[PDB]
Amino acid sequence: SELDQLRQEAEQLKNQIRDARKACADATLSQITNNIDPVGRIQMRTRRTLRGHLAKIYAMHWGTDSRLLVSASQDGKLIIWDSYTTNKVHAIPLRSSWVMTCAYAPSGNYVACGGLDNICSIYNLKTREGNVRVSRELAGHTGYLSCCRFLDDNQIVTSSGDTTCALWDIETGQQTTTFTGHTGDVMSLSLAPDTRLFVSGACDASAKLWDVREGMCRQTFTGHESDINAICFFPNGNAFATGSDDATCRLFDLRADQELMTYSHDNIICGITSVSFSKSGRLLLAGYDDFNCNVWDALKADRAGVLAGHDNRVSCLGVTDDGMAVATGSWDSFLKIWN
Amino acid sequence: MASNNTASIAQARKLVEQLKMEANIDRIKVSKAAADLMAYCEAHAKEDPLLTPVPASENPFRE
Amino acid sequence: GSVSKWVRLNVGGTYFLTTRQTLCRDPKSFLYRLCQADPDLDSDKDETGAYLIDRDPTYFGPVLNYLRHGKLVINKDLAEEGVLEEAEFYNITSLIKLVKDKIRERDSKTSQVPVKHVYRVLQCQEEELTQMVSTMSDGWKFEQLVSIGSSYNYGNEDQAEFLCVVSKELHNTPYGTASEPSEKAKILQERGSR
Amino acid sequence: GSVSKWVRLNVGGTYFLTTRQTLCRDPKSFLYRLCQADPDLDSDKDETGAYLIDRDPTYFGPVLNYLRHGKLVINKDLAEEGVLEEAEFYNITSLIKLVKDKIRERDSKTSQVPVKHVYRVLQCQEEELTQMVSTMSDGWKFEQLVSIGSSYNYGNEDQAEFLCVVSKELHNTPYGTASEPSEKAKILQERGSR
Amino acid sequence: ILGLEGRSVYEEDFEAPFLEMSAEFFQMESQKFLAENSASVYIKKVEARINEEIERVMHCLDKSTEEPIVKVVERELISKHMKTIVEMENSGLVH
Repeated sequence: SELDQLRQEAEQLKNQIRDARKACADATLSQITNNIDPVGRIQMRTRRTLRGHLAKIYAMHWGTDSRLLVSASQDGKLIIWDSYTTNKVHAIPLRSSWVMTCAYAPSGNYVACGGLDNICSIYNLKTREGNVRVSRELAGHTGYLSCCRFLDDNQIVTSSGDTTCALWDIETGQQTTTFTGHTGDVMSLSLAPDTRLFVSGACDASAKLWDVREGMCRQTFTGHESDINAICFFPNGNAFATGSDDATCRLFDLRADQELMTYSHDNIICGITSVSFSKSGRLLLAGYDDFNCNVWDALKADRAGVLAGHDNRVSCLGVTDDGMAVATGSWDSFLKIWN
Repeated sequence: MASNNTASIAQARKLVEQLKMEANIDRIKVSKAAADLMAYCEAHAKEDPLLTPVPASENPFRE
Repeated sequence: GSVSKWVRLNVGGTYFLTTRQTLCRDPKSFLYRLCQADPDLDSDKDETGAYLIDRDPTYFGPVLNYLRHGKLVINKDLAEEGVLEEAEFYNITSLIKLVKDKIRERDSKTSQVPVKHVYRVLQCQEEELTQMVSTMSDGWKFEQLVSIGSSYNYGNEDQAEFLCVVSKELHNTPYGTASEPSEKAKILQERGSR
Repeated sequence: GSVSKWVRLNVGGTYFLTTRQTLCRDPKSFLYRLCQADPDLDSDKDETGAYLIDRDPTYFGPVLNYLRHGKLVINKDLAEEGVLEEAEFYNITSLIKLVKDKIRERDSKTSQVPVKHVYRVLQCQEEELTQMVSTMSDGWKFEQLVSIGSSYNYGNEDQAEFLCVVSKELHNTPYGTASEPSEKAKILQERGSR
Repeated sequence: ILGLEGRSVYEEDFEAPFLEMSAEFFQMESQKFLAENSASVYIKKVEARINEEIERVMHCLDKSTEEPIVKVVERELISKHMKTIVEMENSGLVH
């Protein structure tokens, strides 16, 4: 029928995208401009060890004020830490088991936790009394939800299984803005500081940048051939680092529509499991799923430093909103703060 | 429609449409984006506390 | 016969006197096929003419309740499963959906006869204990606080001085249905196992 | 039975006008033979021309429901045992087996009322603890956690540091048994006692 | 309905012969009209024939299909005879 003609049209359109990218592919000044001094040797110290978890810590997420992070440990418990005093502000018992994503609200008055139960639990951090009560059990996900970030206090997307990312109206509780088009279980979900474009990394190894109003795949970055684990936007919203099961972290850029830079070690076989940018975005903190994390220069791809000291893999990284310290939600059931 | 191999046409149609404006959108040189990133990073290197030895008093992590 | 102002449906051999427009609720119902005239029936009483339909009359009670009176409230001596199964026969998707919702609600509010519960442990240092104990989640029941000794700071005021253990009368296993297993969920599960 | 496909029975004085096909679902059925002519059958009522089945219609309802539509739902006020006993009189084996399963499921849920609780003890070190507490077998309950001091791997992190009692309610869901006359089982019981 | 949305099969089976015959017949009809009679009454005759044929095609075929058929019929009728009409036997546009 019409499959062949549309297949050929898509082929030529994709080739046009490829030609536009390669034509506008100039030499990346970054490695060329090594006359700019390197980041040298900077090694952070663990100022605080947040040893308040027994189960493995899956997701950590700093708050909007960068003092109240939320961590989820796999047994099913959320701990909102106070990182300045190592005292738990809350410890939420979650009905969900196998929680992989916890997200802090822009207001800092809600937390979104997602497990394999296919329910995005939206817990109110503060109710009128003062206890922690579930605001909304967002149900209606085809698969499990892998990651999620609040667009608003009644808007949130949920990078879920079965190729969906639909934005949910929290007030009504039904999915509102569909984001289908992926071909793998959409694991990652990164919001730009502009919050009008979110890039989602799935098991198809293609990072799909979606426009959050119209709801179609604004850009479709490719270059990974292994499932994308974590995506971290640059503090400007023009570029993002992407990690995967390969030891290569790809710094992609929206302007060039293609990868600018690589951070790869042939001496490391561990998959890049977490990516994070510092306050300036000059440091690329490479979370490795062996037992420890590294940090590269996001403009030279040399060894900025290594944060080791965990006896089990660092499953997630987080950076303060002033970039002044980095917390490592690891699988040794500790959240270590490195200043 | 379901006689064209059970609605397989719609996905290809959507792919073509979504490739259209991706072809249309502005393209920028790699060197320009790289230089922009260096400019922002160097301008903010001082105010990124990782790059600078933090004194014993200012941070809530040596407080 | 095919059309009458009121029709006597012999459900289970028992008369239900129902008016047409209520049966006219959903086109895909069997009742709609009874309302319309296109002779393919030969089944009825051979002395009155009342259409004998071989179905349960008992659960047609709630079925016709929903049909003729909009909303469904079942008799609390009739098991909701029969209501769903009889609704399947008369093919009304809205009532089937609402019955599934009611079954899930019933199991969530009451499935503690087979004692279905969820248990969590929440280690907490003695100091912030009162905070998260008092502010503990609504709907969860505190079950046991257990001290844990230490050799840290004369054994007291360690970051782990207690293990709170709470429960939840709800369960994540199906109330009738739940999240079903999938291959990628198994992949992540065994990934977390190691 | 060679006339009136909608054959009319007088089960417990109740005129059940049922099709031959439903009854002929399971020929293992006493009624399947009534669907056909046979000379020994001389059980009839000459006041209505309908044959006699001197069994109550109160439990004939669910039996006829299952036999008509391959599934039954008993009311929450009607005895499952009565449906069962009416069931073998027509000799439908699968129906009887399913009703036996339902009956034993119900009785397991009412053996809870007698003071009958199955208790178990698990051992755990501090790290693994919550993992079993969270992913523990569904349908049981947490009851007690006791920390017992250790000198082998002193105190915390020892496997024998924590003892977790759990329990559920005694059940006879597929069946209950009070003894097994097999000798070797008794020999092994005596051996394993001491 | 066999297509269920499928224009191609119906066009191959019916629409294409219909288009070709209508185009050829109306082309020769316009030619013989222009030959036999003057311009204005020629226009009136072709318009009246269009009315009759369009009504019959209306009842004969579904609305969604006729619009391409009518447009090509008119294009054959008028556009092909663009130049002849301007200076035509008896009376033309310059006349």
